Amino acid sequence: IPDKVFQPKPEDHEKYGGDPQNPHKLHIVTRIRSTKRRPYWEKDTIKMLGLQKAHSPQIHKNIPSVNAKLKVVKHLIRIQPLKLPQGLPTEETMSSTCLKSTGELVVQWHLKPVE
Amino acid sequence: HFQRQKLMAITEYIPPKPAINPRCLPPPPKPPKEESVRLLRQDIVAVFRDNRMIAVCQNVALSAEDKLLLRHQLRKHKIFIKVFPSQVLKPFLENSKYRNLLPLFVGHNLLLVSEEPKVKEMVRVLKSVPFLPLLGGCVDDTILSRQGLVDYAK
Amino acid sequence: AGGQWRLQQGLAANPSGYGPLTELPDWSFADGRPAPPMKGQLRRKAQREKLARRVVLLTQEMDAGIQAWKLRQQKLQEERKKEHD
Amino acid sequence: RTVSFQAKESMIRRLEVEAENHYWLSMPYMTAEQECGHAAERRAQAFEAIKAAATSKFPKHRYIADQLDHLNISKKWS
RNA sequence: AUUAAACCUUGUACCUUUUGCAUAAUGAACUAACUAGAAAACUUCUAACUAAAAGAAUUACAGCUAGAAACCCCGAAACCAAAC
RNA sequence: UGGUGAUAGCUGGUUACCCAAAAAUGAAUUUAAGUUCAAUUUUAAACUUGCUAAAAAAACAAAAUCAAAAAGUAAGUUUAGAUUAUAGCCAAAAGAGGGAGCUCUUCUGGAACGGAAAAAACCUUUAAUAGUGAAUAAUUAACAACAUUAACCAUUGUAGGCCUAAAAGCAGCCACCAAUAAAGAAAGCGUUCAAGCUCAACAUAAAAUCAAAAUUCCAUAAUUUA
RNA sequence: CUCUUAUCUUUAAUCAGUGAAAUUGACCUUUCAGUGAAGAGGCUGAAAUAUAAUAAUAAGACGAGAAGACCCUAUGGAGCUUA
Ligand code: FES
Repeated sequence: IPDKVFQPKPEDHEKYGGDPQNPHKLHIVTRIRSTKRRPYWEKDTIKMLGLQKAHSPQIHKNIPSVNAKLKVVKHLIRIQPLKLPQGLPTEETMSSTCLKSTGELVVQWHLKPVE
Repeated sequence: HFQRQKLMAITEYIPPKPAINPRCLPPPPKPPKEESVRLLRQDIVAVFRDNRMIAVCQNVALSAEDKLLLRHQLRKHKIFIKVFPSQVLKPFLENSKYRNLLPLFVGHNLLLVSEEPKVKEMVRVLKSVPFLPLLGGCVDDTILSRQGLVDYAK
Repeated sequence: AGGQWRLQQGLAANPSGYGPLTELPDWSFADGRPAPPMKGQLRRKAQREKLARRVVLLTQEMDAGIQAWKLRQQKLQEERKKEHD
Repeated sequence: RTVSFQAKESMIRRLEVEAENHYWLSMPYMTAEQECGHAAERRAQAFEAIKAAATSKFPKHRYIADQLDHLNISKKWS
């Protein structure tokens, strides 16, 4: 596959809402398919990545080695950029953290409807 | 496989829909007209200018060679059967001395072109066959009927 | 059904995900004494807290790598500017 | 076998999702140089624990209490 | 399951054998009894004693003594001896 | 009758439960229903990197082999003892015999309780627990063709030269001009030969890139409320 | 035989007495088409269908069967005889 596939365009950035500068640090990956009937190399990568259970949240760094590994298993995973509206959680708030489906990890859970 | 068949359908190109079909389009500009036919203009222009009165009689399926003989027969009468295809006859009025004789030159009919006021010679031609519809002669390039021709052929 | 709409509103596609219905206690004493925390809720809290610690560690490690990267480029810079005699 | 309309849409969705994966994999936050050695310390520590655990096998001890406790089987009412 | 025995719904007898398959093929009227894994030379393990061990014959520069731990059933065509 | 429970690599049968690991390469064999050797697996011991990945450089010709550092990750090497397994099936790729299809060699995958009609081999599916909960995956159905060609007429030279009896546009054979408004020295017809049927001639019409075999039919139906 | 018919006996059917054999996984034991290995009472899809009985016929399922029949082979065995 040509490298142009992984070279983004200005329109692509708008569609996916990703800024070319300050790229997202952490990837959110969940397995949505089975590795049965797949070649051994595909099976090995999934086990190494820890995505044994489907729909299992995993925190991984957006680094070339992880990026290379994720590309191999791209079709079996969903990639979402992590967002920290309130910043990194503190030690005291480590028990109050909650990750939303939108990709935002709130450090304080107030048990109030967003509405 | 079923999945492979799905790919084939996906390759089908998606064409956009035009706003209006060509037949139902608003009247668009069309290519300019061109006079191809141009040669025939000179031939009719010269003969009509030369001959003031043009007796007219719808040809009764006459053969081409007969016209050659009739041309010589009129040469005895000092007249000529100079006729040309009628598709280029209609644009004659468009580019000629007159522009208003189009209704008179409706249909394809024999044109008897005479420049001299030899009435007896012209009528003798009429005496050959009267049954074909003889519209009349435009004496002095003026609209005349068959009876009008007689009233003004004098 | 309705998972797509729930995602559109920002809620979990499956109502059994993150929500007051699942997270909140399901009962309390008639006397008013609060009920003990649910074992599943406590179990779920532990995993969420553990994942948060991993996020902090990964970010801290990435921060160190970013700084240590620049630090390695500062050693090259000072190495270039050298003289003797 | 003519393709059902539902199947075509499902395949399109998978391709579209994979396209998003491509974009988010198109912006590596850390360059190649930064990655080198960033996790070296952690990996070294982890292997040391692995070696210690792996080489900890040995036969288990035997205690007098086990033999002596068997005599309690004869306990009865006074 | 059910208010309800039957209706509605679900479900291609068993062993053996074939390919990890039988809509193949073998065997079975049923009841009761009877009907097929057996050996310690060495090793591991459990202990006694220790440059010694073993109640004679053995082994030994940690060995030696004791204990425990193991390997089916039925069925030929035949072959030979001695009588009838 | 006894030897005799003869022998039988052959046929058949061979009686409780639970947990863990777990079959299908190379070499030789009267060998391919078995056995030995390598390789695996396995137990014990010694102590440390291993697997995936891996830039550039070569090697070849002008994504694997090799393997810096990483990274993702937890096994690996050596020593000692020891066997069992060593026969698939089908699908799908790459070749070679070949020309259908087959016959092989090599790589890849599989063993639903879901789906494709029933469906070992295809698709969705990480194990298995109770509950009259919930979100989803695959999922036998699908929605005739045309963008030069439609009306009218057909005269004269020369029946032009050619073996043709004769062949005149029209048996052969020719080159290939004129008049005319328009006539092809002829386009298909007709042809004892020609007369003769039209097509092109001129006048006058009107147009403008492929689709959706023999028992007995076999769900029933169904074009528009977002 | 054309061209079959009639009568009598045996069998047959009824009453009463006595009373086997091969066989047998269980069967609440249907038809059409499909599927499959030539192949379906038991699968797939249609159809038919009060319960229980009673009396008749042997064409086909290229019916089911045996170590039946014939010919030939073996750088197969084994046995026997030798000049
Ligand atoms: S709608 Fe038919 S030509 Fe315009």
